[PDB]
Amino acid sequence: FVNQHLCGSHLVEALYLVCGERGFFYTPKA
Amino acid sequence: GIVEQCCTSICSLYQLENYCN
Repeated sequence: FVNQHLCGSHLVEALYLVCGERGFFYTPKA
Repeated sequence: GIVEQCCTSICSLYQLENYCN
């Protein structure tokens, strides 16, 4: 589910599944 | 950024983990 084009909510969803309880930071303009 | 690496181009597990805390 990670080896594709991931945009918007699809990308945040991927970060969520991958990073787990560590959490993540989403910075689309950085 | 992450949009350039994972949205405009094909994403990867390697790159996604660069944004974990």
